[PDB]
This record gives sequence, C-alpha cells and structure tokens, in this order.
Amino acid sequence: PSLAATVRQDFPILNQEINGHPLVYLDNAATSQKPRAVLEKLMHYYENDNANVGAHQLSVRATDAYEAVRNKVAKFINARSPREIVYTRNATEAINLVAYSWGMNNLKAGDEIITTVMEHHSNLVPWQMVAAKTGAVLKFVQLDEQESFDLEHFKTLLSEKTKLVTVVHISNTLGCVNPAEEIAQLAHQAGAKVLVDACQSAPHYPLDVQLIDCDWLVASGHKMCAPTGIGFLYGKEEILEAMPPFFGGGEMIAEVFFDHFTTGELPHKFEAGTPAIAEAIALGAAVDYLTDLGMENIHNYEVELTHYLWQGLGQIPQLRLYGPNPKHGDRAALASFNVAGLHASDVATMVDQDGIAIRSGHHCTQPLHRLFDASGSARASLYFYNTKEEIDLFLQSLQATIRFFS
Amino acid sequence: PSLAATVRQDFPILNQEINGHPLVYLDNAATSQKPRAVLEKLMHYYENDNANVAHQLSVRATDAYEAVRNKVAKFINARSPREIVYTRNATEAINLVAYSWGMNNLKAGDEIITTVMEHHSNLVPWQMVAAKTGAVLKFVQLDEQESFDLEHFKTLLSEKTKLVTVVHISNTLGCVNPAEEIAQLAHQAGAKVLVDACQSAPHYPLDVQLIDCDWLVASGHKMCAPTGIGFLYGKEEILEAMPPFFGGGEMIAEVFFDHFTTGELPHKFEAGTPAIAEAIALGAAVDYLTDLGMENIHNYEVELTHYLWQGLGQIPQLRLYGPNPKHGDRAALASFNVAGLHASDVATMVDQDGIAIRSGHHCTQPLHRLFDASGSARASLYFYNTKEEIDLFLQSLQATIRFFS
Ligand SMILES: CCCCCCCC(=O)O[C@@H]1[C@@H](O)[C@@H](O[C@]2(CO)O[C@H](CO)[C@@H](O)[C@@H]2O)O[C@H](CO)[C@H]1O
Ligand SMILES: *Cc1c(COP(=O)(O)O)cnc(C)c1O
Ligand SMILES: *Cc1c(COP(=O)(O)O)cnc(C)c1O
Repeated sequence: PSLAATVRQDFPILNQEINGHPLVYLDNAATSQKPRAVLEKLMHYYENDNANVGAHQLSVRATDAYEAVRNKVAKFINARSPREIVYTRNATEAINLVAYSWGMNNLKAGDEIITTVMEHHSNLVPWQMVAAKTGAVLKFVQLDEQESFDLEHFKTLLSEKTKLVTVVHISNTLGCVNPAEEIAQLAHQAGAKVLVDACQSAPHYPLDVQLIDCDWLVASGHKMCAPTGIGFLYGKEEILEAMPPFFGGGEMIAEVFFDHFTTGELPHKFEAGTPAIAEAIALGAAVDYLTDLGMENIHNYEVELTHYLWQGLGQIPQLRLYGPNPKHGDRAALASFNVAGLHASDVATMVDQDGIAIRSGHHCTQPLHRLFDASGSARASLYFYNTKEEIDLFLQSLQATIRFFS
Repeated sequence: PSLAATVRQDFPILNQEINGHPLVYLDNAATSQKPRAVLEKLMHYYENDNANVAHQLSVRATDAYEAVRNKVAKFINARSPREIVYTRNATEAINLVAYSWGMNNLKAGDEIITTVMEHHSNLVPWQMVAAKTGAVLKFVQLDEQESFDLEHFKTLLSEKTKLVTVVHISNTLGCVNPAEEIAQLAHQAGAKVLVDACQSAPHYPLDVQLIDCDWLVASGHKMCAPTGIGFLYGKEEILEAMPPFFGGGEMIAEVFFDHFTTGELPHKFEAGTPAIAEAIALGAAVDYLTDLGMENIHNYEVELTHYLWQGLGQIPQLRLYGPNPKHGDRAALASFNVAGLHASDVATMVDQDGIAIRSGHHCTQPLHRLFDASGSARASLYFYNTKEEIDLFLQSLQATIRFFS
C-alpha cells in the first residue's frame, strides 16, 4: 500500500464529494489539509486545558503543552536551540519581522539585497519597503535554461555592497529547489546575511538549518498540516540576540516602568501579547505527525508522484510546463502550466466541475509571470495523501477541458 | 434560572474536576472559555471547507471568511466593515497603529497621553514610538476611588497633545474609563484617540460611533473566540491615510520588480494567508454573544460583581484595588492582596480547592508599583460563573487566611 493509502483515513476533509465527484485536492501549495491528530489536539486543548500560559491547574496544563512545542519545531528543522524559534501568525509576518527589526536597522543607502525573479510577494514586498526607507537596492537572480536558480548569474551579482541575500528555498510556481547551502556559502564569503523562505520546503522536504547554514528561515504552519494562524521564524541565536525587539507589549518584556522597559530573553523577546496557544500546540501535533511518517519517506513518495504527474502532463500536446523537469533531479511535487490558446482560469474552473481542485492566477508571483508574459498559470500541487489515481482523474479532466475549448 | 444556569452546558471545559473539586474558573480576564458553537465552527471548517481564500472548497471557505467582517463591524457598531482589520491579538493591533500611524505622525515634542493603569501592550509600543520620534508620554493619575482622574487628564491636555491612548476598562482596577468624554476632549485638543477595549469587548456593549474613538482594539481569546485572532477598528479615513504595515501577499493590488501598489481597505493591512478558521470562529463567538445580548451579559455580571465585592469587602485581611461597584459601574473582577501574604501563595492555595485565579502584576507592573505591590491576586468572572462559585471562592480564601495565621 502506498504512503497515501495508509494515511488518507487520517484526513476527514478528503472524504467528500464536489459537483457530483469525489474531491481531488491538488492545491496543497496554497494550503494543506489536517489529520485528526492535529484537530483532536486542538479540540482537546479547548475542551480541557484552555487557560493563559499561572498557579492554577489549567494554566499549568496549558503551559506545559505550549512550552513543549518549541523544541518540537527546533528538532524538526535541526535548529541548535529552541531559543532560535519565534512564533508568528504566518511566514509573511516572519519575513516582515526580519525586514523591520534587522533590515531597517542594518541596511544603508547603496547596500544591495539580492533576491530572485521567482520570489513570492511576501519575500519581495517587505524588501521593497526596506529599500524605500533605507536606500538599499534590490538585484534579481535570473532563471537558467532549466527555469531554475541561475547560480552563475547569482555569482555575478555578489559584490562589496551585498549585505543581504533572501531567496525562496523551493518555488511555489516553478517548483525548482534552490541551492540554499551553496547560496549561503557564497553570500557569507561576500559578507552578507541569508534568509531562506522555506514555506514550500518545510512541509515536504527534510530541513537542516545547520547544514544549509541560513541566518534566518521562515515557514507557514497551514501548509504543513497545522491550523492557519501559526507560522515561525528561525534565526541564528546570535543574530536574534542582536536584533532589536519588533512588537512591544506584554510577555516580551522583563520589566516595565513608566519611563522605560527592558526586553525579555529569547525567544520571548519577539513574542508580544498572548500567543496563539491552541494553534501552537496543534502545530506541535502537526510536527509530531509528520515526523512519525518521516520527512524522507514523505519526500520519497512525493518524488514518485511528481514523476507520474510530469510524465502525464508531458503527453498533452497543448501544454507548456514551467520549471525544471523531475528527470534532472529533486523538485517540488507540483506542476504549473498553461494550455495553448486557453486561459488558466478556464482550466481551473472546468476541472472543478469534475471535483478537481487546482489553482489559476499568478500564485503571488506576479513579477515572475509578467516577466515571461504569462497571464497567470494553472497549478496542480500535491501532498503525501494524494494518489496516482487522482493524478489520472486530473489528466482525464484536463484532456476533456481541452476538447471542450477545441 | 440565572443567565449562567442557562449557558454553562455550552462550555465543555467547565465540566471537570481539579484537585478533587469541581473546577471554578475565575481567571476570565486572562482568557475566556469557549462555547460548543465556536468549537464546532472551527472543527466543521477544517473537516469540510479548508482551502485558501476558485474551486468549490475555496468558494465555501471564502464565503465563510468574508462574512465575519460585518459581524465584527456590527458588534461594535462600526460604520463600515472596511474599518475592521484582523490581527493575532489586541497587542498586534496596537503595534500596527504605533508603527503605521505613530512612527509617521509624531514628531519630537509631540505628546502622548495615556494612563498609569495601562496594560503593557498599550504602553510599551508607545515607549518605542517615543524613543524613535522624540514624542513624550504623559500619564493620567488615579482618583480617590482608584479610577480615571478626568480632572487630571484635563490638566495634561495641551497644544502638543497629538495622541491619547487609554484602556476602556482596566484588567487590574476594573474601572470603566470615560472613553466618550476623553475622546471629545482629546479631539477638541486636536489629538487622535485609541481605546484598548480588551476587557470591555467581551463584557460590555460597544459603540465606536458613540464613543467616537479613532481606533479600538480587542482580543478574540477573551470573548469566547480562539487564541490567534483579534482585531483593530479604525475610522476609515484614518486607515486610508495610514501607510501599510506588513508587506506581502494578499495586501497588494499589483507587484512589480521595482515597486508595489496596496490593496483597498481592509486588505491593505492584512498580509499573507490569514487565520481563516479562527476568524470564522470569531464570527461564531460574536453571534453567540449577540444572541445572549451584551446588555444582558453586562446586567448579570453587575449582579455577580456586587456579590463578589460585598463578600470580599467583608474579609478584614483584604485590600481591594479599584472602585467599589457601589462607587460606580465596574468590571466583573476584583484584584486584591491579603495582609502579610503573597498573592502567589493565595492563588496556589485556592487552586487546591479547584479555584482558578491569577497572581502577579497582570501586565500592569507600573500600576502595581504605585500600590507598593509586586503583584496582586485577581478573581475575574464571565457570564457562565455563578454566585455559588463566588461563595466557594470566598470560603477557600477564608480558609487560606486561617492556614497562614
Ligand atoms: C508561469 C510563469 C513562469 C514562466 C517561467 C518561464 C521561464 C522561461 O521561459 O525561461 C527561459 C527557459 O525556458 C530557457 O529558454 C529556451 C527554451 O526553453 O532554452 C534556451 C537556453 O537553453 C533558450 O534559447 C530558449 O528560449 O532558457 C532561458 C534563458 O535562461 C530562460 O529565460
Ligand atoms: C488581556 C489584555 C490585553 C492583551 O492583549 P493580548 O494581545 O490578548 O495578550 C491588552 N489590554 C488589556 C486591558 C487586557 O486586559
Ligand atoms: C505560501 C507561500 C508563502 C506564504 O506565506 P503565508 O504567510 O503563509 O501566506 C511565502 N513564500 C512561499 C514560497 C509560499 O509558497
């Protein structure tokens, strides 16, 4: 039995019909579905332990459960210390925290920030805000012949002015896996800091922050089987220690006087106000769930699905597939594409009639799409609960859609 | 049958035993418990509609999520749902105003009036703003009933007052500050006004048009909603002029390599994937509360408040902080200290009787220094609490005093 076959019973949302057909959820790059383990953890907390994180029993229970999550996350990405993990609402907030706390205070006029043409808006806009306020300037790494990170071009962008390199780990559109470790090596040699947007890798790819040696890394819980409302920032302790606080308020202080306040120690320093307690505990359950399956196992299964998907799409003559072909190596378990003479919106709408859920649009990578004159694109994205049978249903619906518009 | 008697069955967490006794949850000012209606809403979403907010699931998730904003707008009588911005908690909401408006509208010498009773979340952000802009903080003192001293507030107003930020109802003193009059006076002085309504939103009817505050913040976890969701209310004209805070997906209109354009309100201030399920749950919380009626909730809490204070006032070893409910309307809570006994020991001991209260400074450290107290014990109620529970609390407190005598 496939990995999916063994866990699909864990996801109640998968067992339903859409427009008369069984749901085929292929929009996992947008957000993931949740297993009972996660939902029951959420319900159990609210029905038995809910209290702020105290002398009374409920507070003790809520506090123990909540505090246990940080090390689960630290171990999940192999962080040196849980003190290097900061909870946020989502990855976007995590990137903004770095931009506002570190960026606004460490970048001066003329300083260069190297990013890529494929970035998600959340790892671009914050930097455009920083640039506008500090005078820093942005440079963009182009795509290579395999529609992936152009490492040689990246090398040409490095200079004495390079102070920050912020790049997506795995593209939510192209699906290319960027050379995070080597990028960090080259950046550090140039004297720059490196932030890695791992929203698409954290849920599908084994992560080792000590190995890639990134200075910061961000991820969103909703894409890795956790509820929305929780994400996290990973930052080298020394860097977070030097960075000034961002949000101010309860819980992030040590002492407060009318005339001044002192900041608390890491990681509390960056977490203001009552945390998303239940959501954090659920994230811990998500991490536990994924670790039990094994990230290497999840990845191996996705690789199999990825080859099947691309092989099937490659046989449809009207299709243009974006990003590197699986044959060349590791890539995301997704496929973005366009059908000649047919707008992606029509493709997405029609397959939905067969119960297939895919996404059309620019996937929050408008500059990338505009750069190659693509009026958005259709994207089918997988997770470990998807099957080859579902991919076939999708391919059949797509072929039918093409017939309809022919 | 009391209001509590009619709703306690809706809260599953209340039906359990702690240390051999039925749970008596009196720490609602820290966080509230949730009714089944809210928890089922959350669970239903994840088990049926979870998707980004356009295939079927996406449509269902989007319709559910979009309906929440007007529920919140109506709950506080905002003129438009475009004036409601979702945040993780009230603290984030305050920081948003501090960074977006504060850092850009306050210059050296400008004055910010706040109070000595403020929660750290409505103080630290302004200290951060003052340190960067040169703005100066002024503090309204407590009156003889340990409440907002309106006369002193008037003496602080000057041609330099640009911002007045005050708590509506103190989480420590329980005093109800005259928000409407404070706003009227501040505006006449040419200043903007932010009201921290974290303790009023869950217990007291709110009307931002009547109060005429420029911004108002609240936390969902204190008003029967999940943790992870809160909101900022802001007069549309002010939010329209305020520059974006967080940048990223969802808050833009268009993004180019060299610049971006911002989306319209309220999207302008919500970056990245929102807390979808949690917002939908907040909507259920608002509906639940509205069904009960905030005025009815308030009326019941007032009844419990007199009962609580009469009982506590009759224990000689106690020092109660804030206005007596017979001095004026106040919050359904009581912060106090037992002579010669640390609040932590009091909280720890009543917990042995299954009673849950809080000790510490409740994030109002500066305030506690004024009473030469490192902290205080606080029993805080909600509409599912009863007079019987208050009596159990009083008996446990008396027993605790005997233990340490
Ligand atoms: C959905 C939005 C993203 C679309 C991304 C399209 C990327 C793309 O067009 O990039 C080209 C890449 O295909 C490749 O181009 C060709 C044809 O495949 O291959 C050679 C170079 O080997 C070119 O002569 C040819 O156009 O390489 C281009 C240069 O790196 C790259 O821009
Ligand atoms: C509880 C409380 C807050 C808390 O904000 P959170 O962000 O929920 O932690 C702020 N102000 C007052 C008056 C409060 O009672
Ligand atoms: C989904 C996505 C994000 C999103 O951030 P959120 O805050 O969860 O909306 C950022 N970067 C990439 C590469 C993504 O795929």
